[PDB]
Amino acid sequence: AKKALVHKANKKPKFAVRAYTRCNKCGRPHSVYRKFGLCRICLREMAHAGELPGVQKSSW
Amino acid sequence: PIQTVGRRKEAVVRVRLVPGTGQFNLDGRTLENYFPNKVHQQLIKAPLVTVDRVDQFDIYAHLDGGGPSGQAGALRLAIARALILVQPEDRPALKKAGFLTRDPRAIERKKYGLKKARKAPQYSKR
Amino acid sequence: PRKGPAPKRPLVNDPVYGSQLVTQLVNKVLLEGKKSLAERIVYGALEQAREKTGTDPVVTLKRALDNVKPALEVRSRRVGGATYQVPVEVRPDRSTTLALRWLVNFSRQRREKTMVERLANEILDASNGLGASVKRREDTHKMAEANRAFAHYRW
Amino acid sequence: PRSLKKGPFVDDHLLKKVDVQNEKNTKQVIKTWSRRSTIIPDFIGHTFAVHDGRKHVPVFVTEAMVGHKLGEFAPTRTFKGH
Amino acid sequence: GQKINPHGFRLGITTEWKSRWYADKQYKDYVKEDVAIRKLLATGLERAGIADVEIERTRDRVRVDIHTARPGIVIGRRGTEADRIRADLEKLTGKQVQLNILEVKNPESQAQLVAQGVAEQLSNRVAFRRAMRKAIQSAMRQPNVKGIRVQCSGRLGGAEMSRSEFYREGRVPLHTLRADIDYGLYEAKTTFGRIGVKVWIYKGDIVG
Amino acid sequence: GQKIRIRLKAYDHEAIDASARKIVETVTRTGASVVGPVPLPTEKNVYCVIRSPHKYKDSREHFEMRTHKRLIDILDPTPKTVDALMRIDLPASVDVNIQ
RNA sequence: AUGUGGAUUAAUUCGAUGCAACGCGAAGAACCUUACCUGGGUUUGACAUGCACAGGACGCCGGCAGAGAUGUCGGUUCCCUUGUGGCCUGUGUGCAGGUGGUGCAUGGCUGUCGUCAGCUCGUGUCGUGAGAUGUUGGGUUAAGUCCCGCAACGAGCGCAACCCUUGUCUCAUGUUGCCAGCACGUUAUGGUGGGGACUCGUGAGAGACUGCCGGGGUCAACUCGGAGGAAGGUGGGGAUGACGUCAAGUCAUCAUGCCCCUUAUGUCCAGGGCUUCACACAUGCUACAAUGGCCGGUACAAAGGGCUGCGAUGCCGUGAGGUGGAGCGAAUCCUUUCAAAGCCGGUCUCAGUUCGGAUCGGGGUCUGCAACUCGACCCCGUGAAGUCGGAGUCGCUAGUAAUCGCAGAUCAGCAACGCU
Ligand SMILES: [Mg+2]
Ligand SMILES: [Mg+2]
Ligand SMILES: [Mg+2]
Ligand SMILES: [Mg+2]
Ligand SMILES: [Mg+2]
Ligand SMILES: [Mg+2]
Ligand SMILES: [Mg+2]
Ligand SMILES: [Mg+2]
Ligand SMILES: [Mg+2]
Ligand SMILES: [Mg+2]
Ligand SMILES: [Mg+2]
Ligand SMILES: [Mg+2]
Ligand SMILES: [Mg+2]
Ligand SMILES: [Mg+2]
Ligand SMILES: [Mg+2]
Ligand SMILES: [Mg+2]
Ligand SMILES: [Mg+2]
Ligand SMILES: [Mg+2]
Ligand SMILES: [Mg+2]
Ligand SMILES: [Mg+2]
Ligand SMILES: [Mg+2]
Ligand SMILES: [Mg+2]
Ligand SMILES: [Mg+2]
Ligand SMILES: [Mg+2]
Ligand SMILES: [Mg+2]
Ligand SMILES: [Mg+2]
Ligand SMILES: [Mg+2]
Ligand SMILES: [Mg+2]
Ligand SMILES: [Mg+2]
Ligand SMILES: [Mg+2]
Ligand SMILES: [Mg+2]
Ligand SMILES: [Mg+2]
Ligand SMILES: [Mg+2]
Ligand SMILES: [Mg+2]
Ligand SMILES: [Mg+2]
Ligand SMILES: [Mg+2]
Ligand SMILES: [Mg+2]
Ligand SMILES: [Mg+2]
Ligand SMILES: [Mg+2]
Ligand SMILES: [Mg+2]
Ligand SMILES: [Zn+2]
Repeated sequence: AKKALVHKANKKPKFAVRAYTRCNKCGRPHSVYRKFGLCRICLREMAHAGELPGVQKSSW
Repeated sequence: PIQTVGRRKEAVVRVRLVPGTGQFNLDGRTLENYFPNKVHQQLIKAPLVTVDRVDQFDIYAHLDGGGPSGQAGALRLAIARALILVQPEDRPALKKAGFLTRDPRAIERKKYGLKKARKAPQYSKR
Repeated sequence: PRKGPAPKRPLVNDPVYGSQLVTQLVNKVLLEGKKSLAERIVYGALEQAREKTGTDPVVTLKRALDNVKPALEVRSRRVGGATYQVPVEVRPDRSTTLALRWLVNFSRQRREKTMVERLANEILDASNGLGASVKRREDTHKMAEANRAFAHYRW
Repeated sequence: PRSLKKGPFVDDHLLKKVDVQNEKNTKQVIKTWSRRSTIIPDFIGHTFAVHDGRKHVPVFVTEAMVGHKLGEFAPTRTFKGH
Repeated sequence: GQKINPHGFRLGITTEWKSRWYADKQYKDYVKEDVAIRKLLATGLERAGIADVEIERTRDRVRVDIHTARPGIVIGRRGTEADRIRADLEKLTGKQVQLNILEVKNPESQAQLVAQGVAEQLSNRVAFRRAMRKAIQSAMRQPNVKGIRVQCSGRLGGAEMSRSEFYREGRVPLHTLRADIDYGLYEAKTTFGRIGVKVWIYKGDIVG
Repeated sequence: GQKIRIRLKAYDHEAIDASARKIVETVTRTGASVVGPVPLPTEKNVYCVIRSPHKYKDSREHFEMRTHKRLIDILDPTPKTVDALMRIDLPASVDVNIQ
């Protein structure tokens, strides 16, 4: 993600319609889950490292 | 007081036995009114038919969850178990007939990447 | 089937009459898995045949299956770069099952405008010996007795 | 189609330009950079130069095309066939 | 993909979360600040190996506990690095921030710091041969640890090719959930590019 | 008759059980009637993610977000009991809501 | 309806190209995302930092001109304290800045061979040497799982187990959940006082181990049958990819070595595009009519979502929806008493059809500053191809194949027939 674009997105837009996520660190505008605030690969890596208190693999 | 519970594919049922007449009370309505299916009535009457004590027990049923067939089978199991409880002397014939053996099959887990249950997406080598 | 003969399911019997042939027929004619629809249609057509013929539905069905059940079949085989057919005897159980299959197949593909009546009429025709099922059986027996020559292969 | 309650939408700058033009009675070709501007009866005798991305193409407006957007009459893609 | 990380695979049985706190409304802001501060600390401190970073949050108060190879440079005799870290956290607006230093017992009984050392030796001048030999010997010398496996991937020696070589000794039963595996991963720098080093350590078994 | 709904809501079974045990002991020592940690259905949140970017999406996996909630209806809310509940220090893994 | 090939366009941004890409990287392209094309500004710069010369301004809320950036003006102005810290307006200095290139340089992650059972090491012995034994033969198992003699003696990654769910029972347990047995309701149902006698939801323990018997077996593995039992010979489904191969995918996640731009290939905005088509391929729904279309009555489940969000009753609309707004951070209030198929009653007697609905016109609702290219929903007119299909080819062996539904991920509005 381009730093200039990230900074512009962080800035306050002149219209409310121009608000979008832009996953925080990697700046990926796509494949991001709202509550987490992180994209698919970010979630994968952080969960595998165990940095979030409560996510874990699935087997039911 | 005699109580019993039957479960099959998420079909929990309640039955209370009464030596009075052969009245069927399914949520306040008779068996013929509730689930009017000949296969149902047949399977529900199968245990009493096997034991040959017809028109001697009154049953009140409370049903929650499950489907029609599931509820019918659970009720059959419940009345069979209640009959055994009130008189275990029929154990060897009823177990040989298979009325006292529960049915240990239900909806199974289905895979991620598969449509449902055991389904498989179209698999073409092209 | 590599390990060996697989177990066979314990097919149930029909309580309405007392013959598992009715259960077999309804299972064969099952379309889109509508059991109640299939069984009600089968019972209605059986009653139609009964009122049309004036006889016992079970007896006439037994007559039809007896008349239409084959005893010899034909199997395909290719040897030495050439295709050939061989006749092989068939178990009566499989013969009855395939007879039911042909009954359904020829109860599917005729132009009587109403299949509920048409299946009954097809049953009457098969019982009387003018049916497409008996015609197919005639053709199958003719093929088998024509290819009798290649029976030496025995497979 | 735009809802009647909201009504037609006209850009403020182009509205000011056309108002000045029709008030001064001068009729000239105006460089139009707006594709979302709807047509108004006041545009009956005004010429607008719409931008298609390559060059401002003038268009003459009459009463016939009332109720249609400016970009409808300005092709955006060139298709010469095969 | 070849192998899933044993840490993630065995989270639910043996290893515990290294961060514990409850929130749902400000959960986004909280996770943002934690991941930020973690990245900033990682990029700020490189001289001294840091095994793990654990954060616990109780309402406004936040406590961070640090494990490092040696505290000499992690905390100064007068508190140089301590005061720099405090000032950093205050700039990040951690509200009430409390610092603690916890020292590991066995320096080379765990994956992270041995990985750091191997990366440093590979980067500076040391050959991967001697690097693996010394690392394996030092890890073995400790009685508690039983199995060690070290893998190095990337460009080795400046050759225009990728060499994937691994050396194994002792226990590596990743399929057995009961086993205890320690996982580490760090990247070694060099003039020609980047090299990744991965190490697995087995430490006994747990019943209960 | 007044009742206080002490809401226990955490992620880990061990943590929630320990917090419940501590609450029961505190209430028993202070001398108040508590029904106990009545089990409640556990909300299940399942999320699906792909293996890696740039296709290879046929194989997936799921992550759950375990949330265990317990009901604690305490009768006779003694001032001493409420004060003790305020002063009790619990781990960050457990958050208690008083309503 | 989506994705690609092939042709145009100034652009249709780039990558992936049989198995192992083609409802792909796009879990939501009108601005943004876009990096493509035209045009207008811009400069040590939209955004950080250290060195010298200029300083207390910077930072901000509004009027005017403009396609917009932006230019000019109206209102406030430092917190410390004499050294300056914070911040940045003009000159540069290094330098920022690049979705520009290089997955034939790489880190990490991922797909297939394949959930196949194979793959190794220590000592010894043999030959000179590249090497062989262990890993050979017989029996048995889903398995390098095991037994028997053999220059072999041992060990390792794998296989099974330990983890989740599902099949039963026992104990603990009663609210927002249920009612055995008692009272109040009297049409609204445990609704209300009461109660663990069972499910109900979440804690502990037991239960399958060839457990026992008969025959085959080298008296050994292993196998058939039989009794008890819920399960009989890994009960069922899962988490779980040994060394390696395909220079397999990913510098368009992120980081990373080298080359390239720096007054541009960086940067802000106005309109257009990624939805273009004389054709082709792949995946899905609708069907091609009676096992049915349509109309009226009518009974059966799961689980999850809900704060700047679900939305009750009531009123007006055919219906999109308009007013209103109880109950809710949620076993409580909404997602209808969660229904569809199912059962009963009536029409159609096989038609290019009362099946079937696309295309093209005339009227409205909803979210959005902005619905023509380019969204979705409601009403009407329109009535096209299509009668089981060519060689070829695909999935499926028990709750299995077929058929009919419900909720969620991205989301103000949807391309939602895709995915879970
Ligand atoms: Mg947006
Ligand atoms: Mg994103
Ligand atoms: Mg494919
Ligand atoms: Mg295993
Ligand atoms: Mg499609
Ligand atoms: Mg392309
Ligand atoms: Mg394809
Ligand atoms: Mg292709
Ligand atoms: Mg797909
Ligand atoms: Mg663009
Ligand atoms: Mg675009
Ligand atoms: Mg490139
Ligand atoms: Mg490439
Ligand atoms: Mg092979
Ligand atoms: Mg020698
Ligand atoms: Mg050999
Ligand atoms: Mg060999
Ligand atoms: Mg051997
Ligand atoms: Mg081998
Ligand atoms: Mg093995
Ligand atoms: Mg009760
Ligand atoms: Mg391999
Ligand atoms: Mg390669
Ligand atoms: Mg290559
Ligand atoms: Mg680069
Ligand atoms: Mg680089
Ligand atoms: Mg360059
Ligand atoms: Mg540039
Ligand atoms: Mg722009
Ligand atoms: Mg596109
Ligand atoms: Mg459909
Ligand atoms: Mg209305
Ligand atoms: Mg209803
Ligand atoms: Mg239509
Ligand atoms: Mg139509
Ligand atoms: Mg329709
Ligand atoms: Mg046609
Ligand atoms: Mg037709
Ligand atoms: Mg063919
Ligand atoms: Mg959306
Ligand atoms: Zn991300």
